[PDB]
Amino acid sequence: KALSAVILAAGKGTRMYSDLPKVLHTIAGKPMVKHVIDTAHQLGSENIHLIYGHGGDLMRTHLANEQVNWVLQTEQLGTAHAVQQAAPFFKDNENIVVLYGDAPLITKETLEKLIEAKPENGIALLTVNLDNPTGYGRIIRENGNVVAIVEQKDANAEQLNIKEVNTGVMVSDGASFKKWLARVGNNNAQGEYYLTDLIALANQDNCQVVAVQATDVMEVEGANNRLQLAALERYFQNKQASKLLLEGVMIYDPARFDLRGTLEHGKDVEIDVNVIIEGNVKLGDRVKIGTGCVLKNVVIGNDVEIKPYSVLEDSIVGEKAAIGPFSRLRPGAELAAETHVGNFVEIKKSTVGKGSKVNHLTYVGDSEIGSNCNIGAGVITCNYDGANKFKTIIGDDVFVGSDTQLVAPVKVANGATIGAGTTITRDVGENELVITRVAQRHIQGWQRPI
Amino acid sequence: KALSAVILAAGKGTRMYSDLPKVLHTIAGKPMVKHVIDTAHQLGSENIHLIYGHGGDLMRTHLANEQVNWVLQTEQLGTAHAVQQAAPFFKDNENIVVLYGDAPLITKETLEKLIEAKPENGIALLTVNLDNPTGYGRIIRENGNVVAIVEQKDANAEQLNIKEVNTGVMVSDGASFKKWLARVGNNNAQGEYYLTDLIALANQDNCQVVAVQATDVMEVEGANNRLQLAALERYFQNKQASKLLLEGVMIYDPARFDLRGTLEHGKDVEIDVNVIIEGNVKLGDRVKIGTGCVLKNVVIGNDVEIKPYSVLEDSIVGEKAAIGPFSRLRPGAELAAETHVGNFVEIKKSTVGKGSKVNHLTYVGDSEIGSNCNIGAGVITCNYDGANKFKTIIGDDVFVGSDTQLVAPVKVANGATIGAGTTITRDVGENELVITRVAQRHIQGWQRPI
Amino acid sequence: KALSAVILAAGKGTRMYSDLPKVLHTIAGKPMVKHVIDTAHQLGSENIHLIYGHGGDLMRTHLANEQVNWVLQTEQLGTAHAVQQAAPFFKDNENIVVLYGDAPLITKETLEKLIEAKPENGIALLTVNLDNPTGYGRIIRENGNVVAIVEQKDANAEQLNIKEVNTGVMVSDGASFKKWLARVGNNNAQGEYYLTDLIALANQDNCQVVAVQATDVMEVEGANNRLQLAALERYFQNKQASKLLLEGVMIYDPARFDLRGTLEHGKDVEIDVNVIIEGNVKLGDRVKIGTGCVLKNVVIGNDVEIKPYSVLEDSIVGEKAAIGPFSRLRPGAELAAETHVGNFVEIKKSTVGKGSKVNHLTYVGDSEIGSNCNIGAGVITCNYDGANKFKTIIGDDVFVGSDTQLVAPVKVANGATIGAGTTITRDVGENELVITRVAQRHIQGWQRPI
Ligand SMILES: [Co+2]
Ligand SMILES: [Co+2]
Repeated sequence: KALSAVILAAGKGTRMYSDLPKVLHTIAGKPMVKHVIDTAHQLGSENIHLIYGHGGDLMRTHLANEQVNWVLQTEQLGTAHAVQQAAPFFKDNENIVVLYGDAPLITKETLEKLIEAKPENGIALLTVNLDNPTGYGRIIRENGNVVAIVEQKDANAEQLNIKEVNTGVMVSDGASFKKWLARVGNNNAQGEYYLTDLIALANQDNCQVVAVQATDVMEVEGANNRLQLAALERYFQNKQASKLLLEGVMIYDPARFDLRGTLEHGKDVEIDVNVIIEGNVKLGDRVKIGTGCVLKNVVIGNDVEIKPYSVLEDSIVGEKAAIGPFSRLRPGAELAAETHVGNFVEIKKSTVGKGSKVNHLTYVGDSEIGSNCNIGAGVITCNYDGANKFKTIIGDDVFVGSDTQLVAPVKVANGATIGAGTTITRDVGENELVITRVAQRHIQGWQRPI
Repeated sequence: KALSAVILAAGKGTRMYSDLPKVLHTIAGKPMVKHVIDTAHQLGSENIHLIYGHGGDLMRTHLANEQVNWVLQTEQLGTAHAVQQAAPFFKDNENIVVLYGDAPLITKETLEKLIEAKPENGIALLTVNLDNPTGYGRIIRENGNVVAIVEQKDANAEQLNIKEVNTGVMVSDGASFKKWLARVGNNNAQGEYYLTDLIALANQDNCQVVAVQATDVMEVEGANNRLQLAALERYFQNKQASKLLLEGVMIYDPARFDLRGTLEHGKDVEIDVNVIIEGNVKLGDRVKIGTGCVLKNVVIGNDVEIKPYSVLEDSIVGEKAAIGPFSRLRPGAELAAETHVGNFVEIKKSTVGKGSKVNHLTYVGDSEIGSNCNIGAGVITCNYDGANKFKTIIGDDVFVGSDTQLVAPVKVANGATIGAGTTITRDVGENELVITRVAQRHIQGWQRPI
Repeated sequence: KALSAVILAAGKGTRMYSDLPKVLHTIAGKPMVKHVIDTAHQLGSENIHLIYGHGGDLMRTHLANEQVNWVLQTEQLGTAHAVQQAAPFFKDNENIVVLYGDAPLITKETLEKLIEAKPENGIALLTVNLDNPTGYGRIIRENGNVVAIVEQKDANAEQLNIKEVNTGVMVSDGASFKKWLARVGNNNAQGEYYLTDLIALANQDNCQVVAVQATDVMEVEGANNRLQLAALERYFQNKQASKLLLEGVMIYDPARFDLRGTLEHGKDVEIDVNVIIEGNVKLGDRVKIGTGCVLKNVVIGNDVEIKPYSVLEDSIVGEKAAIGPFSRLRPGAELAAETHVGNFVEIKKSTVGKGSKVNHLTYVGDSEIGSNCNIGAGVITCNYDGANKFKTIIGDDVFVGSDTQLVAPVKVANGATIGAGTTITRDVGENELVITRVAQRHIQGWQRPI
């Protein structure tokens, strides 16, 4: 049968001490609630009902492109009330899974087991075994079904020793949700309508509640503050790193690796300590990334070595290229195969052709550079003090001498040679050598301090 | 009643294999003994008696400004002898707490509980529960008082199973200390006068000894070598990071964060992995610090982003500024609001006005730069080969073309424009455009190798 | 008696998902098998028989200089078959230790205990206690000898509770190995000749098998995939860091320190977080290394401070020098005592004399620089567009003004002074001042946008 999800995401998250609402805080570069939405989607959810409230405008701007039903809750009166806000949209004969936007680590695999265990007209309840279950509702099993969830202060001596507890995550059909939610009351110390009470109501109707245990405790773990969030981050990063290691990526230290997006990789990739991968990154076979590198939205070809402390964004690098150390590629940098970019070099919105080298203390911006060029140390592309900036076009087999300024717009044709210390404002023709004629004064017998 | 402290700090620390004495080795940038002095002061200590000996000259130079009574011990004959060196200065009716300079993690909160538990004319003894208490003196409690501290080799079978042990940290009134210290002997295998024996002497006088358990084991942990010191460092850094997380600072990985001083922060601050905060640092609301940054003695305004691998010291940065990546601010750097400092840029002892940008491969030193200036790539402030160095003064709305040298002392007035590749030695007037007239030789048909 | 080793190293290592064979994957910069070879050599092995097969050509190129007997196995038929490939070369009256090339952490100390415990005409078997020994052969001890190794599916209830298990590492005399290996069969579910069966065969001959327990579990741990390899790496790095800490090296965080080679150190060395030491590195007394540094094959003198994010290779640095931050020393960099190298500076194959400074945005390559020189910001050594590159020779007490290009081959004699913005192509004489005569056009009333 079909499936839809409800995600509870209305909380202020006071103990985050933030202007953001609770579920917008990020794990691996992505809001907690976005993790849950994505999981619901890969589970096969037809509709995803997002219960939101606090920080509503921020939720709407930060999640504008998410395919969810925006259910704006005016007041928080308990989890049953929150789920009931979406209840009018439940199809009678689809399953509904209830998830929490501040519990981002829940896996598709666990939720698939949960849905499959759900008996007809009944509930599947996600539980978890804790070593210290103090404070949480204990799962009472008579034969093989959950007959009760006994809270801390109601439990007798032997019931407090039960380690299995309620997570609040559950699956039931839409018609059953509509029926039981309307029968939840608020006669308790908190004065709230608890979704937990559906287990009691199901047992009242002689409907079966089956428990499905979560594999990992951290899977169902939420974050009420940033310390707890940091713990989820580290668990998540360790799981990601472990997956990549088993796929054949050499990560020198998985505790010093961060992925905040997606990584496609070839074979024999080596990633040294303290590397951050952000956005969508693709690495070819035998790519080596040195320590300290940051790669955001990049494609790197086979056999590329990126040396330490290089920062690359929105860039493409061809096979057998060598980058770094201390290299910076800014958006629009496109390096061809067998190129060389060296220390204290910045390349922005420029193409660099096969075999070309740019190895020291250089800025290349808004440029096209051909194949087998030699861009000397200290070379800078610049503009006049005008309005918009303009392009520098360098052909193939050009030598640009050290500490030369290329003043756009300008064109340097194939095979040209430019001396060191030159200011190029006029176009340079094919096989044209341009050298600066300097005037110097020479003073003999100039004694420096002694 | 009043309080004074005695800090034992005379040890050579042989297993540190150092020219420094034991207690000068740092935790979080601060000598171990300095942590203990500070804790004693915040506890409300009127006097702090520092028992020192080995590396005496180094102690005096490294702790010159500490408000302590310098008690120079000529020989180490045991802890009771060390405390007795300060005994003549004890007021009869003040409390005295004994602390160890190689145990820097002891908290004010635990010591407050210790002092409060001290019965009149008696002792409060700090104890700790260990899982393996082998080697340490076991606490024997008859009813609710410590009647004995039984060492390892004296204990019977059931006494060795006692987990509570002696830390050596204790509180008693000054008159009681004077009395009992004079009655400590050295008839034991080590031939030393042990402060531990005060518990036996108190029980001899029908005075009560009460045990107060330490909350954390690491709290009372000492360091005899650098491996143990590293363990204290990591515990300390984790506690600091956890405090900041609960206060609402997003620290991506608290295991890769170091604070060596103090941090004042606003809300929604984000600190990426491998950041070091040193000295006194203040961060405004919504400050983002990228990976690899080092901030020492800096003030950063609201909404500033510092991008990866930026190093800042003794600097101020105004609101909405953007720094990095690979930016270096040296002492005296003062950046106004909405400024931009980019990769491979070094700013030393200079003010930079609102909206100005210095984005590539540039050194600005001993300079004043006004508002809305454009400092081109490759610009360098420099001096003549003389004696002292001098200042470069740039006004508002000045354009400095790429790869220009500004030769101090020089003044560039408001609205001036300087072409790329210029050497500025003479003052530039208001709305003056200065462009370099280059001489070039152009040789056609210059064939590069083929 | 004499000793030789056999190292099993023929595996494909399929779950590494690599073009390399299993044992060539590195720990601490060194192939796993190289760790085992080195350990065998320091144990005093006369011969080391390397059983290899998969990735044979890669094994031969990567381990070309290793002093081993290359035993090429054509098919993997079990560990007994592998050891038997080397059996013809065993001396009858030498001991033989069998080691695994994918278990690199085995220590000389444990193997020395193993060899010493071996009874005449018998076997010494290395065992290990696991908390969960499921899947491994249990050690059965009748009195004080191993009478059997009972596999998982043969063991009765009480035998499964035995924690001591077989590692496969063993020592016996060469004649005994020749005898028993010829009697190993393959009648088991896998159809393989197991070295494990030697224990049964020894007991058949009324020869004693003695168990020697490994001290650390990780010591005998192998790596079948890169996740397991990463675990070995971290264990290894932690052991190395702990050794250095106990020797008196201050490592701020031993979990963020990597040694991939050897480190000789003096006293009072301080190494901040995220430092990588590669190849052979020697540090003098009181060397301080800042965060993020990479040192490969370097010698650093007493009292040198290397500031953050400096990368040094194949370089020598004299006493009291100051390097960094953001400094790069490339192979052949030789800095004398009391030198200064600063941010965004690259030095390649150059000598720099005592007291000289090169503090900003500079490339010095293929150069000799004398004592007490001042190399200004933006200075670049460069070449003509020719064939080979050439040398820049600068004498003592030379001032090179900012943004000057030195065009090799060129010589600047003692005491010379060069103005900023100069292009030096001709030799400069002793006490010669060279200043560039610039031509500038000055346009008054040039109004920039408003
Ligand atoms: Co220039
Ligand atoms: Co320049």
